[PDB]
Amino acid sequence: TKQHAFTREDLLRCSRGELFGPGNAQLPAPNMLMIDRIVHISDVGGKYGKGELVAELDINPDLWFFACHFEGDPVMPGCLGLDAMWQLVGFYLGWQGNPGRGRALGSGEVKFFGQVLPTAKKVTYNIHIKRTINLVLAIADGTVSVDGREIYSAEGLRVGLFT
Amino acid sequence: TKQHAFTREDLLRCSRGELFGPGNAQLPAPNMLMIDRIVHISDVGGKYGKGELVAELDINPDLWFFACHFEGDPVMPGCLGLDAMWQLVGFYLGWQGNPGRGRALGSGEVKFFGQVLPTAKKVTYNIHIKRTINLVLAIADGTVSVDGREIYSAEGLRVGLFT
Ligand SMILES: O=C(O)c1ccc(COc2ccc(F)c(Cl)c2)o1
Ligand SMILES: O=C(O)c1ccc(COc2ccc(F)c(Cl)c2)o1
Repeated sequence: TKQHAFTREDLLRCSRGELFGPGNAQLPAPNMLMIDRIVHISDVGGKYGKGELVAELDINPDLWFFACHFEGDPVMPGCLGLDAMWQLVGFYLGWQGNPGRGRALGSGEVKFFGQVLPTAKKVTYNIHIKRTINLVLAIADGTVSVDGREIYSAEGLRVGLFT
Repeated sequence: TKQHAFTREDLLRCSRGELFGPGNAQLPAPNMLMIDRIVHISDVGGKYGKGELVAELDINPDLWFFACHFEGDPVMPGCLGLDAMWQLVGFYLGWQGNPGRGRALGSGEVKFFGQVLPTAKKVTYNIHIKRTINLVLAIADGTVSVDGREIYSAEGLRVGLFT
């Protein structure tokens, strides 16, 4: 609840279990980590007054997923932008000090109506916490934007912690 | 419509653009390809009489995503099992002979209620085509199973081809 932004090094520390400590929420390490920094996190405000995350991923043409997805037609997998939103909701639950390992539990409607090309500069994630329930889980809405343009929406993202 | 099963080599050929030809549907190449084989594909039968895919991914402890997701807590990313279902619906649209590049457009409800651990042997995907629309797109329901046990469901998977 004290720290409201996180550098890449903080997120890498998180991925090693060294931010929330052993048995608690971990981000993936590269190459599954789909966030470079958390610009903002809070447990108040946002769309529902239950908190907000703003996070960023820098794009360059050499990110691994461009070469294989697809050959001659590079586009950041939609599933990985979706996963960034699950990664962030899991981070939020750990950041609130809850114990346990994070799992995505699913979502309501997901829409992909644009793409991240290797010519893009920056992807921004906006997460609005809707509800937490203490079987500890969070429900959230999320958007993915590239260089100012909204391209994905997700309603009812669900993440749980397992102890 | 003639070939009803596909080996890993066929899928790798598909990823290089060499199965449906240039500008048509491509699977991802490794390490984004989340299918080893298509056991069955048809444009008739399934839950809605509009066709079915059955596909498999062999699991071993050395698959790349176990090491980074998460460190000390290996589990196949749910987002990649979801992506296998988008990959298969895209394959179906190309297999029917439609032109254009594949994009996931989203889904209705996704649920993850189990996990793929590095001790699992085989993941099976079952896709039921619900509807196609000719702006060419397919709508489908999907399940992910590990060693006989259903663990994920997705309703209203959507994939489109872009010409
Ligand atoms: O991994 C994918 O399939 C993926 C990433 C992003 C998308 C969506 O692609 C597009 C791309 C352009 C469009 F206009 C629309 Cl309606 C969707 O699909
Ligand atoms: O990438 C993930 O977060 C991921 C993959 C699979 C899952 C779901 O994990 C579980 C694992 C055990 C359970 F009992 C439930 Cl209801 C969900 O989450």
